[PDB]
Amino acid sequence: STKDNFNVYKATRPYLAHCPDCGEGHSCHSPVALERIRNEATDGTLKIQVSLQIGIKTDDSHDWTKLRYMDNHMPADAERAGLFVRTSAPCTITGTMGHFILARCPKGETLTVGFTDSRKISHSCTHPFHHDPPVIGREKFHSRPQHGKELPCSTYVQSTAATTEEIEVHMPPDTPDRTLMSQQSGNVKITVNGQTVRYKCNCGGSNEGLTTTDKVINNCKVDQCHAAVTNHKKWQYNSPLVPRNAELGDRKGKIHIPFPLANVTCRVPKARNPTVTYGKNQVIMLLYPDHPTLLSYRNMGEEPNYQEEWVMHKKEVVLTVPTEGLEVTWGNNEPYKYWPQ
Amino acid sequence: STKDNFNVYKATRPYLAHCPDCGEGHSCHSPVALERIRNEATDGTLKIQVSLQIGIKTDDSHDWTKLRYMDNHMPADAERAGLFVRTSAPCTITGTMGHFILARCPKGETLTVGFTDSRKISHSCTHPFHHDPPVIGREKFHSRPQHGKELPCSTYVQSTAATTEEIEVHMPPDTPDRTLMSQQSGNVKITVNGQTVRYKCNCGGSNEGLTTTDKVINNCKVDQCHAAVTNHKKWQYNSPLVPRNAELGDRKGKIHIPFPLANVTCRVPKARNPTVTYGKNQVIMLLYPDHPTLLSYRNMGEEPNYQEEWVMHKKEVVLTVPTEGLEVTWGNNEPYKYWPQ
Amino acid sequence: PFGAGRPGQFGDIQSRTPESKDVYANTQLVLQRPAAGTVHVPYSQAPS
Amino acid sequence: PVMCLLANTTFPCSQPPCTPCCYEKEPEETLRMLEDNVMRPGYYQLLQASLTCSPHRQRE
Repeated sequence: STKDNFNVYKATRPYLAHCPDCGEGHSCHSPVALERIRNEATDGTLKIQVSLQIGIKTDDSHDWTKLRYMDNHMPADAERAGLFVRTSAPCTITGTMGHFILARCPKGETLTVGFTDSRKISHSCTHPFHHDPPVIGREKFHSRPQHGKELPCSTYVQSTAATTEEIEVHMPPDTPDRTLMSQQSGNVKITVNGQTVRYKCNCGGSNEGLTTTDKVINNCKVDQCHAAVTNHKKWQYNSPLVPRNAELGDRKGKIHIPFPLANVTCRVPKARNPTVTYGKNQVIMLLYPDHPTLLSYRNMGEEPNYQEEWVMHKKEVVLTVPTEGLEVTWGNNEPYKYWPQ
Repeated sequence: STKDNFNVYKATRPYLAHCPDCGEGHSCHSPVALERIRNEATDGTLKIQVSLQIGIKTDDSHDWTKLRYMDNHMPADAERAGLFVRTSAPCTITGTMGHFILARCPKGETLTVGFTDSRKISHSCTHPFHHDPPVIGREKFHSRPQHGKELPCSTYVQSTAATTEEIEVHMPPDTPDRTLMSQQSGNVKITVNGQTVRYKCNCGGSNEGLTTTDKVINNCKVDQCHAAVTNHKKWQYNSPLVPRNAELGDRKGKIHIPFPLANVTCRVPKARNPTVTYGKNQVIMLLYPDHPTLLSYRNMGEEPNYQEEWVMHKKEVVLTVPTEGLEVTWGNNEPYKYWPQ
Repeated sequence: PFGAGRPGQFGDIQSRTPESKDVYANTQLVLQRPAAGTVHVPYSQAPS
Repeated sequence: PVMCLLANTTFPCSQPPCTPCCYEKEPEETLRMLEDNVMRPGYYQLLQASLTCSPHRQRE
């Protein structure tokens, strides 16, 4: 029994869609077209949606080392290792499943997703995207600590499971193909090749029809005709970069997606406690930050007079301690309280 | 006769040591652990010390295309090509020999040293290090000129020879290994495998000892025992990231190191002479800098009134020339002198 | 005016017509001594 | 009991009449049926059953 073999990818397929920059600023019908970039995760993780499907082979089988993309009319297999994500510099890919990629990216103004096909030909899609993720906590750090202050943050979970979030899907539109038509001496010959072809000619007689068998259009030229293969057996993401199917109305399905956004915990480092010296209603701190650290302070009376500054390097701070008291917060550390003697 | 085959690497070995960030902010026992970063060279060259040994194979033979690192209990060979150094972006490696790396790095806040092992697994170590080398001379330039003003500067010489500078070395501590102990039915079996093993059990009888042969601890559990392989045949850098040997006291040796700091000459470009126009006790200069250029001036009388400014782009400067005279220095050029008529 | 252009400024090079064969130039072009054992033509000139 | 729709009939979402291998047998018909139940609360029960293939000509 294979009663637990539910595979949504048997119904869906990778596709070709519009990309404004396929390299060198020129637009193309991309097999790695960018659909949507999600940046709701406060931890800085990007949830990227593309036209291809990662971790799935053409036979619908799941294989993490493989990737499937639309090659002209038919989907083809490609290596997962060849897949790359970049902004101003390369990104760290944290998870891949179907149309979705999880990536940790450096600061940038564009977002590029690419891969290398079977023929060793590189394909990429560039979209303008301002990426500069906000700071988690009060300290701008580079690497993730094992221990630190536990702060609330959101991330896209690395779980391959699809249970909460979803996308709209529908049948793809008719796929135009000029190779279906040929010039039989001085007429039009439409060869279906075991497919359902929708044809239309700028000639008399039986000029149109949804055919399953070969058709001939006598007293007609090849340029006067339009031919397209219909796709009623497959599903495709409801993409605004692909036209809607003309035959069916507002017909649509829905499928669950991997990596949903969830509330988690982010560990942040606590800046080293500064060298503190005292004076009459005055506190002097010698700040030695290892990275940008936020310093904030307020009076504990009627007039708090809240002040804040990002400390980048070695700086001596002179603060007035009123009778009511002074509260000082240095980065992710718990607030220090000062009172006059 | 191989009387000139003095090889210090026959006595020394690569090792595993603490690294605060082995990737993603998590700490590990790194085979590429950072020991010390030296930045005394005014030319900006960094002298980096790591736990592994570059240019040496496991059989102690010298091979520049190879690298040796500690793989669990035994040292293993790796490729030199896979070795990398980076700050905010990749560094230019200028020299490698043993525990030492010479690198020219761009501005950064961290320093990362890594490599790729035999199993194609990447290993890296990240330490917080503020790198922003000071300007040599009076002009902030990018590329090294063939001709220019000869200025005194220090560098770490690319010579593989070890004659002046040195490091402290000692025998490594006992290496803990749980695989030495096995459960013989319901007792403890310590298999030495031709090694000197120091063992200790939380049981009666012969619970401890420095054994060269196999030992059995009856009426004892595997969790109640501690086993470690002794290293009295090898030397290791006197690392503060590795514990001292408990048996021997303050016993230590010393070995010469490659790339010592030496006083050399740095060639700097001379900024193009500005377009100079005159007026009554006044000099007007049209500055056209190709890079940040330091402009300085002083009166040649009792009150010099020294003033300086870093000229970034096109700027017209109006300077007053006193009766005593005015001296103007534009970048690395020799000072210009002005006097009223 | 034509023949009055200054180096590194508008008019450092002046051509009466775009088809003109002869042009006026005042770019402060100065040839320098080549580097030891090097074949090259080093020079100093005011930028365009 | 969660109910789904197929033309002029109602059926349990987890049990479509096309089972087993709904998609393998009739790919167009299966997708059309799923599209007709997109607004139904038991859509994901129908999606699971329709896109699961455990054929007769198999040991396991």
